[PDB]
Amino acid sequence: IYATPADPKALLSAAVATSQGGGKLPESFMSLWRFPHMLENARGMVSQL
Amino acid sequence: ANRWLKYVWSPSGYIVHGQIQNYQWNVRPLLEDTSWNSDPLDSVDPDAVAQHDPMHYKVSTFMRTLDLLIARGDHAYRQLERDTLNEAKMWYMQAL
Amino acid sequence: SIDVTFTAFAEDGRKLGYESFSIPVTLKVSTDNALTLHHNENGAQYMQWQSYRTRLNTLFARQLVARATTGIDTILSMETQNIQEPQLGKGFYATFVIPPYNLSTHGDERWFKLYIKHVVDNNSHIIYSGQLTDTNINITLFIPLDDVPLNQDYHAKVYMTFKKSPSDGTWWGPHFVRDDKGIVTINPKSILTHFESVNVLNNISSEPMDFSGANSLYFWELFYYTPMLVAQRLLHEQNFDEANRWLKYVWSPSGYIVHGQIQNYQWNVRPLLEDTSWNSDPLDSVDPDAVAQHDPMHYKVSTFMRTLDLLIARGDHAYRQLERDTLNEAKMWYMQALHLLGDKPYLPLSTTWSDPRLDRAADITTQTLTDLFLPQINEVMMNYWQTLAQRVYNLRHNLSIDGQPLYLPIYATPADPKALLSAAVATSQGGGKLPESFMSLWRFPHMLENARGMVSQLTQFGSTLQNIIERQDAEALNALLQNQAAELILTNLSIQDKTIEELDAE
Amino acid sequence: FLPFEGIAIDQGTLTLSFPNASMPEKGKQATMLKTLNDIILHIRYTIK
Amino acid sequence: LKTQQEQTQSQLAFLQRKFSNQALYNWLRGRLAAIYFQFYDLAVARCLMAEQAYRWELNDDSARFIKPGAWQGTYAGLLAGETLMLSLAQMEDAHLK
Amino acid sequence: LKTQQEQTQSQLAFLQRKFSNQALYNWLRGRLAAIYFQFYDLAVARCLM
Amino acid sequence: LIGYNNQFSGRASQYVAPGTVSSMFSPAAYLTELYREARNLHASDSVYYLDTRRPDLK
Amino acid sequence: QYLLIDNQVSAAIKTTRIAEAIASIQLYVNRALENVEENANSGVISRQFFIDWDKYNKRYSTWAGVSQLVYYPENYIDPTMRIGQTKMMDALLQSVSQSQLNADTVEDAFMSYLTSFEQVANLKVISAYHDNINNDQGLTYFIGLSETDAGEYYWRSVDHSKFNDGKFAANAWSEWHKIDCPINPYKSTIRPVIYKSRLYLLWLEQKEITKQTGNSKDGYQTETDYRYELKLAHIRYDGTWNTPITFDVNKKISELKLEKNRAPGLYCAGYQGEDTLLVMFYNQQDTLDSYKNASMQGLYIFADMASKDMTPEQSNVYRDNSYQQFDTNNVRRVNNRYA
Amino acid sequence: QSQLNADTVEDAFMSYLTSFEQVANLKVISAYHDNINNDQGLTYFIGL
Repeated sequence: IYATPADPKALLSAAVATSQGGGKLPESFMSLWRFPHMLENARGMVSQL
Repeated sequence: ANRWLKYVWSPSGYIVHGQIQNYQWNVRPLLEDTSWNSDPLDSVDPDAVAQHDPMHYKVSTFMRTLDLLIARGDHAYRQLERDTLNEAKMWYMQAL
Repeated sequence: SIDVTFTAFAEDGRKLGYESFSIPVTLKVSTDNALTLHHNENGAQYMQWQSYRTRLNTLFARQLVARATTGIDTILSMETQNIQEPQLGKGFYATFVIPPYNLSTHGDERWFKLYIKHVVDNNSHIIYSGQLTDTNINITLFIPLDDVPLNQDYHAKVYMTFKKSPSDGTWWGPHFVRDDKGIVTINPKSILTHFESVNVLNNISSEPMDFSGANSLYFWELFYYTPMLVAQRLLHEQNFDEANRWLKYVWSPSGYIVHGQIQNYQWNVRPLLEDTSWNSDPLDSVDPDAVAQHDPMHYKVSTFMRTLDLLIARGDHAYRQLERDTLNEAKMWYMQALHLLGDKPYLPLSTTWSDPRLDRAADITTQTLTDLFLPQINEVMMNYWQTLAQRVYNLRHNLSIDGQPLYLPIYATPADPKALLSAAVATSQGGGKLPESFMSLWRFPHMLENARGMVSQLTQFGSTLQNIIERQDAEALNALLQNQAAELILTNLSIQDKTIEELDAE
Repeated sequence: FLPFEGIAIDQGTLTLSFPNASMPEKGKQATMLKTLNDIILHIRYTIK
Repeated sequence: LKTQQEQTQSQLAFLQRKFSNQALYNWLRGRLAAIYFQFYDLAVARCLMAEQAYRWELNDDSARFIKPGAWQGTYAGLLAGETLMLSLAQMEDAHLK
Repeated sequence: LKTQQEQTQSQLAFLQRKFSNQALYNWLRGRLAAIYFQFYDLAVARCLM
Repeated sequence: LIGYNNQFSGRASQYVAPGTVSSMFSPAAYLTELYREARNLHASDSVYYLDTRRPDLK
Repeated sequence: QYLLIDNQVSAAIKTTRIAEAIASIQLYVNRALENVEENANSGVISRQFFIDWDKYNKRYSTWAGVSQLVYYPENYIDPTMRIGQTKMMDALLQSVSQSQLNADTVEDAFMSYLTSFEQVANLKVISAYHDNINNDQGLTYFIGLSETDAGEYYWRSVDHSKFNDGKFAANAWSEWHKIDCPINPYKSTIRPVIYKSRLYLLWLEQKEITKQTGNSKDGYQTETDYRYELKLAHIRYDGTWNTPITFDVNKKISELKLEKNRAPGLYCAGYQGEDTLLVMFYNQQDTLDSYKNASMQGLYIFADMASKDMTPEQSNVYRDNSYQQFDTNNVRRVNNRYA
Repeated sequence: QSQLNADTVEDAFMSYLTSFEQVANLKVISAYHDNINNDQGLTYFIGL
């Protein structure tokens, strides 16, 4: 009936990350891939950048 | 996204020079001609059909407005809190 | 209003009569006093809108540069934070001492507020708020004055409220009057019933560095956040001793020595030394740092926590060595953390609730409790006692960090001397930054490839930096060369002018 | 990630749904469900 | 001297007719810059997805490694990539420990 | 000679106004250098692992 | 002084349990805040005045 | 949508009396904020509670989260993860980050921190504009000027929601930002305004235009047709400023009976909506009561940067409601939004 | 090339319209139809 209160430490990270740099950090969609897969994909994407 | 759609269509009207305008559509050719045509352009190009008969853009514009309201709804819906579900509801009720 | 007449006619033209309505239209425009900007004679700039005066500038930025120049200890000393600024405007400073908490007065609740009246209005404004402790509260406030007083017995009134008898009666609290020549006195008709003392600080025209002023944000970074950050990073690197030293720039549980003299304070950040009482009114914000700062007590607490985290980490570090001697070291460090926490506070819970109507519940503040709702315990802080209690329990019961049984020998197996040497040598070989290499789940060939990829990425940043450097220098030269061409041209121009004079001589 | 991975072992609710279960409407699970003795979940979870 | 005027004009003409003229570089810049920016947004989004995976595996939702300042408009995005590469290395380290 | 003087000054204006000026390299070096150092500490840590 | 109970102590007089109505973080606290703010969004003579729509809420 | 309760739900859904109240109200507010309900009280909408609605206050979960964050900030605050880190701190950190962290590394970083600081430590504050209706809500935008170079304009803003027991909570203030527009105002008649939710500033400049001959045949001119250009410019989303639009206000200024050395008082305030800027010029008086029944020369500026003269029939109203924001001799006042 | 917002598009419109102006009013000199009926096909135009 009543929502679990949001964890304030997370709200802060987001708030800092919202005003810092304008907060231009798009939604990180929850995916099917585990961290080491995504890490490698991101790394390849960055080295191309 | 909303603000930008208002440059083309703003249900509830516009304020110009502080005055209340009686038009809903901000594109002259969409504001003009409220009559869907009777003898459509014979073509294979949907863009040529629209323009020729501006009513088609008025409708696609309308749809985008609805798509936006829905997206706001779905966004809230997916947060799955009782509070955000009620929010989703109002967005759907507005689309209705 | 809009006058609306309802009227109608018959088929044959006969009037059927009428009815008239009037729809009122009200134009509501809120008005208030504008914020006012000022530039004083003493160079202070400030904003004023009520009786409140907010400093807009600072006049000693140069001194700070001069102090940083001589080293970290000069800039971060207490003396630095006592560089004074001019008072903002006509007014004076006065010290107020609020007596220790009692029940014969200040019953049940611990809050009090100080208000000022007859300064810009005959209404009141809060100039200080806080909560009564077991001892007194000694604060100094600037009391602003207008050009023309609103009261001829006194030019300002200050009074206290505190739930019990918050009366604001005539002569309750000091009444201040400005005499000629800038002298401020207390009108003797007034009564200091709610103060331990009031002292008008005649001849004080200044105040120390304003951590509430417009440029205060920079002082908070300079004196509080920077040293806390540095300690944070050193701790992550397991440099526990430096993190300790750095925390001492903010707080020394054992006090300080300054210029030989044993000093009488522990907090080395002026606004944390000051403000020894919780603000009774929380800041209505969403930003926890705006709340802290507004109420510096919160930083005092986070500082306290970091000090414990460090003691705990040192203990945990030792615990994990699993040598009985280090387990005893861990015990020692935990016992210190306990000494520092002191006794776990008793925090009784209330069952009193009036079940008020929502409309009554909507109790607000603007310009059997004094509020309706009550706070919770703060489990994060309470957990420090719970955490230490458990860690100590495990030592007392011969358990590991996670409560597992363990069977260590009474006397430790001697360390392998060859390994002790390689460690000593590497440490003294250079750098010294050879932190715990954590032995994780991955086997050597996995980690080798990972380290290798990490290094080739580094060699790429290396060559990239090399190119930037060579270019930075190439550009510096092209600019030099053009400035040099320009100078030679000017000389040639003088030569050509003389050449022309020569022809004229011919 | 596997189905349901990361859910706290003590929070929320699971539902198992058998479509076409109603007998009066001649569903397909309707005849099989009368022979279902139990439901067993096998839960693999980790402690960290 | 007249011939040196001719020679200068010939050199200017060359600069205006050689394939690798300024038009080429202005063009290459206009397109690469458009790509680089778009590519950056995609690169960030994936770094952010890797970050969500980090958070879901290590049950800690306060973690943030990707910093929003990587792309500076001033200096036209230079070193935005290198900035992100560091953030990923940090994320990876945080995972290993 | 006055012409040469002006030409020299327009070259300085070029050097100062062109995008790839000293300010750019000063910025790039400062920023990359911070990255390189931080990257290094991490590279070492993995080598040590 | 030494100890959390000697410094920092003496703030919030009485405390309440995390599930009671009396908690400042309880849904009732939330309701109270929403109400005091929403209560005056519309004119008192408007059809959308909160108390017009819901005379019982108060 | 009227009774704020869904009367078409199935009986399957359970709730509590409080939970429904915290729903009927949440809908009430959302319809007001989305302007479904077309005439909400703007002096209420403008309050910080609603400003935070979309991030924190529209859900119990986030509301509760924040309330805990703010009530016991010591459990969440961090020297790195914080709001209000200044540009100067970023610079500090960058040089600190280039080498080993130790005391010497930070001593040099502190020095550059401070020298960057000194430059804006004492800018003169010239003027400011409040963007709310309610003086304790919203933000005040300030424009200052370097104490060294004759030009160089800079701005700050202060969040009034962080103001409480007579003082601002330090990170309530933004750092100074530089305006790169080569502004050369006449008698510093510069005002910030929030217009179209952007930071705009406007000011007067005198254009000394005249003839090169005193009588157009043989002689020279003395002074000038000091034309008054009212310039309006705004910040771009990247922090830079664009080219100002110039409006002709000479007929308004010649009408005001100003002395040789007196710039007209300049009132500028955004209308609460409709992207309309209300500008009024006036002959500055010694006291505020002197503006009662005082004629003013104004203009409207619209988002479409056209303008219209403000008829005295209307300037008289704005005056009755907007004076007490007007400067008087020896003081300066902050204008706020007109609603 | 950058963040999408109103300013980005204003600059873009300015160059758009600039290019437009340059061809907005050419004189049409002549034209040719490519079919044998004037209701179908294309008419090609030469301007200056």
